Amino acid sequence: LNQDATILRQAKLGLSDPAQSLSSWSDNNDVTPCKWLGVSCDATSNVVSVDLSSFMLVGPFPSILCHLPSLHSLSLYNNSINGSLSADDFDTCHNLISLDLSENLLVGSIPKSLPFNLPNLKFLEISGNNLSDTIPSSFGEFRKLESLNLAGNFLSGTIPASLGNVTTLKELKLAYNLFSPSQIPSQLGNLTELQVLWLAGCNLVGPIPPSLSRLTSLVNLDLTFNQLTGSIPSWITQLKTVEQIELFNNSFSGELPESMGNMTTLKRFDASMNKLTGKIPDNLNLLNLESLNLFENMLEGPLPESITRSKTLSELKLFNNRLTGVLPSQLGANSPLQYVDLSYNRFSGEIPANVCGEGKLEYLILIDNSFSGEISNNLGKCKSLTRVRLSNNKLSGQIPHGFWGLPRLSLLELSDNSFTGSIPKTIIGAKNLSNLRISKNRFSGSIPNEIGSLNGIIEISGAENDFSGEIPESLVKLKQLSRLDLSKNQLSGEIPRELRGWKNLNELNLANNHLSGEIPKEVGILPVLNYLDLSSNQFSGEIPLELQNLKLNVLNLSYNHLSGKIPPLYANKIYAHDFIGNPGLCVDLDGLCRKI
Amino acid sequence: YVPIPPSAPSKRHN
Amino acid sequence: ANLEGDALHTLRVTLVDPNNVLQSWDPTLVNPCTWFHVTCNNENSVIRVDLGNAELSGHLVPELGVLKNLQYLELYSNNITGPIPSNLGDLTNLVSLDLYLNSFSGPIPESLGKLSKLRFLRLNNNSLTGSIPMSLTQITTLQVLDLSNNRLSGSVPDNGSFSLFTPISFANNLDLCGPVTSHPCP
Ligand SMILES: *[C@@H]1O[C@H](CO)[C@@H](O[C@@H]2O[C@H](CO)[C@@H](O)[C@H](O)[C@H]2NC(C)=O)[C@H](O)[C@H]1NC(C)=O
Ligand SMILES: *[C@@H]1O[C@H](CO)[C@@H](O[C@@H]2O[C@H](CO)[C@@H](O)[C@H](O)[C@H]2NC(C)=O)[C@H](O)[C@H]1NC(C)=O
Ligand SMILES: *[C@@H]1O[C@H](CO)[C@@H](O[C@@H]2O[C@H](CO)[C@@H](O)[C@H](O)[C@H]2NC(C)=O)[C@H](O)[C@H]1NC(C)=O
Ligand SMILES: *[C@@H]1O[C@H](CO)[C@@H](O[C@@H]2O[C@H](CO)[C@@H](O)[C@H](O)[C@H]2NC(C)=O)[C@H](O)[C@H]1NC(C)=O
Ligand SMILES: *[C@@H]1O[C@H](CO)[C@@H](O)[C@H](O)[C@H]1NC(C)=O
Ligand SMILES: *[C@@H]1O[C@H](CO)[C@@H](O)[C@H](O)[C@H]1NC(C)=O
Ligand SMILES: *[C@@H]1O[C@H](CO)[C@@H](O)[C@H](O)[C@H]1NC(C)=O
Ligand SMILES: *[C@@H]1O[C@H](CO)[C@@H](O)[C@H](O)[C@H]1NC(C)=O
Repeated sequence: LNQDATILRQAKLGLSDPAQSLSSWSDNNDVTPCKWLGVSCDATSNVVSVDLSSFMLVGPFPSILCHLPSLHSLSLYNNSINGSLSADDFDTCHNLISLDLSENLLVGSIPKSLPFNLPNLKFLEISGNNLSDTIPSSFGEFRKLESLNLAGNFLSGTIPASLGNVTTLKELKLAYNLFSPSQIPSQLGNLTELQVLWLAGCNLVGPIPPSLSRLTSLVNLDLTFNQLTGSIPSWITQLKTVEQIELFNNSFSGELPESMGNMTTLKRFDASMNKLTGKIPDNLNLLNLESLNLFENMLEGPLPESITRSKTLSELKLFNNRLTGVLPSQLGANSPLQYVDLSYNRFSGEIPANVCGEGKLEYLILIDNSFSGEISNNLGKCKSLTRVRLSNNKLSGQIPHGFWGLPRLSLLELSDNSFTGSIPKTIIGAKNLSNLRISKNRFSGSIPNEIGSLNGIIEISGAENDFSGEIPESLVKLKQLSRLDLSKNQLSGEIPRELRGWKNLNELNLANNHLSGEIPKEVGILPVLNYLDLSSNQFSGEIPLELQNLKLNVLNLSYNHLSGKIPPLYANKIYAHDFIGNPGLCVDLDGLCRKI
Repeated sequence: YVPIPPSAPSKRHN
Repeated sequence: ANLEGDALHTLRVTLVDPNNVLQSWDPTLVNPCTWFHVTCNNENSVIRVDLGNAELSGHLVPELGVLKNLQYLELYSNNITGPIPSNLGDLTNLVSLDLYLNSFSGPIPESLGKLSKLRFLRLNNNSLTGSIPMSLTQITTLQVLDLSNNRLSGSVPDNGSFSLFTPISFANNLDLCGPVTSHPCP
């Protein structure tokens, strides 16, 4: 069926095909090339493109495929095409418009003669290969090229200035290459049709060139993971169609440009992990803003109210700054807030009452601020929450009952506040809860028995509270519990005798309570218990001999009412500080038992 | 297959 | 935080984890202090790694030595193979090294003598070979030692911290000699 059938089969001969992805090709039934897998034709039965994406093909680049006279697109995306490219590989390919060689095992240099050989190329991708040497300056001779992606190679030297000559470019992607330290070439400002500029991990230094103000039709500007310096220039405001700006992991300093507020097209802005100072610009009118990340800078002053005009805002991460004042009271009321992290700032006042106004809030992370007042009733209705961290604030009052029973809540960290009240029965609802952190509060009443029905709990940490009553017997039903710290409370009574359920319990800390009775013998058969603190209690009876089976790192039974002989392995001088303040304990020397 | 980090916002949090 | 989280993540990639005990070890977290099986001090620095009896296999990584405030390293009752990394001796605040009940091979590294605060050393039930490093006698704090059920050989030292240890610390080894064993040395 014509030379197209012949040429395709020769190309298949040169490649190893372990998955038999091309079994339609070399498997006859008189079928013509146009219905073979990956091969597409025009109306006159000429092979116009070949797409062999993700076929697990191994071997050198099949240059014979360009003997197809009508070939316009060639995609070998995501295979194991190996070896290097040469000038000879692209001699006959002068009709190609599109060439995708990305995600292969190509090594060596990009042939210098490529633009001369491929005059009609609009799309060139050789991303995610192992290419080395410099980007040829001959690439300035490309007359029609609209997209160039060489990202994720080991290309060296510097980004050639001659790429500014290729004014047909809409996308320039050179990210994650092994370039020498250098400034962004000034000539890239000539590329006035550029929509995408992705020079992340390109070892760039110095300021962003003023030339780049002329890139007025930019959609996505990503310069992440370099060492760029100076201010984030105020001419980013003049990018009329810009949707994404990614500047994180650089050495940018100075203020965010005050003119930023009127960038109505901006969806995603991230200048995190820089050295930014001054205030977040006010009078914001960011109608299309989905994501604002400015974390790990030295930003000061408030979060302006006008952030609430961004009604499509889902991500707001300002953590690790010097931000002060009250949050906008209406934040989250009329936007689909999803990820909020304002940790490690100096925010004061109330947590906004309708922060989960649209029922999308997953992360509420407010660590180490001065948030005062209470958690509102409306956060109890926020059934999308998975990660809540409110610790080290000035929060107080009772937690709403529905908040404890949130069905997807995984990490609940309320620690180091002044929360009051008892943990309610409604905590049965929290079926994904794996990490409960409520230490250093004023929680009271009994630990409710309903915590024991939450099979997936791994940590319970509620030290330094006013919990009273017994330890629920149902806490032993928790098979995956690895830490229990209920130390420094008013708990009373004894601990359950049947403990084999605690097969994962690594740490048990019940110190500084009013606990009584015997230390259960089954404590000695817990498979992974390495930290046992039962000190400052009223435990009586003998220290079980079964405790000798444990390989403890911390063992502390000090300040109890224990008596009788110390188990012989622990009578050794080296363990003596573990049993201080137990007058009735003795060291047996076979016959004589002495109180030491 | 070389996983090239996407052109997107940093996912760092806490 | 950043550096410690990256070390522990490098460990995760290198271990085999059929029961997904390292599910929570999310590398996008600022630090590993909310991760399961990890404990941090008040300054958000790792002080415990508790991964005993977790059906882990593969091998340990040398990047573990960046955990400068680590006090307790529990990796016992797994099926971990390969050598004990030499730069576990960089863990200057380590109190307990519990690698027992695994398939560790090769020597006990000489570098473990630089663990000046080590109290518990339990390496029993492995396939460790060679001799017991003398440098271990110079750990003044060392009070609990179990090297039993290994393939160790040569002289067992009995000075310094080793003066406290009975035959049960060294039982069922390949070819050990000295006062604490019944056999004097070759
Ligand atoms: C790259 O190619 C591989 C292999 O052809 C693709 O992986 C296969 O496709 C899906 C991916 O989830 C699975 O059902 C198969 O089991 C995968 N096979 C493997 C890993 O051998 C992969 O999808 C392709 N990647 C891209 C980004 O296109
Ligand atoms: C991205 O930026 C952050 C902050 O600028 C870097 O984190 C710092 O890294 C240095 C070591 O290079 C540490 O000494 C600091 O403790 C880190 N600072 C903070 C605030 O965490 C991070 O290394 C950068 N990442 C990359 C991949 O370059
Ligand atoms: C065993 O626990 C007790 C507390 O129950 C520890 O003694 C306390 O140590 C703190 C210092 O951290 C001091 O405030 C007091 O001297 C002790 N408190 C009380 C209430 O007596 C003791 O250090 C622990 N023992 C071991 C060996 O770790
Ligand atoms: C080209 O780069 C890839 C990925 O950067 C390399 O592939 C890895 O090689 C190492 C060492 O052999 C393996 O442990 C990995 O399993 C490989 N695959 C991946 C996806 O990382 C490859 O070795 C490089 N090839 C050449 C010729 O330089
Ligand atoms: C391509 O890969 C195979 C092994 O996967 C190898 O035998 C062959 O020599 C490679 N080609 C080149 C040019 O190195
Ligand atoms: C916004 O304001 C600045 C100066 O205040 C102006 O130069 C810029 O072009 C304006 N941009 C838009 C999009 O209105
Ligand atoms: C330790 O090794 C000995 C000898 O192989 C073996 O009999 C014993 O079962 C092992 N200990 C444990 C707890 O498995
Ligand atoms: C123990 O004895 C050996 C041999 O004399 C010596 O080299 C080592 O330093 C001694 N260590 C201590 C702590 O005494």
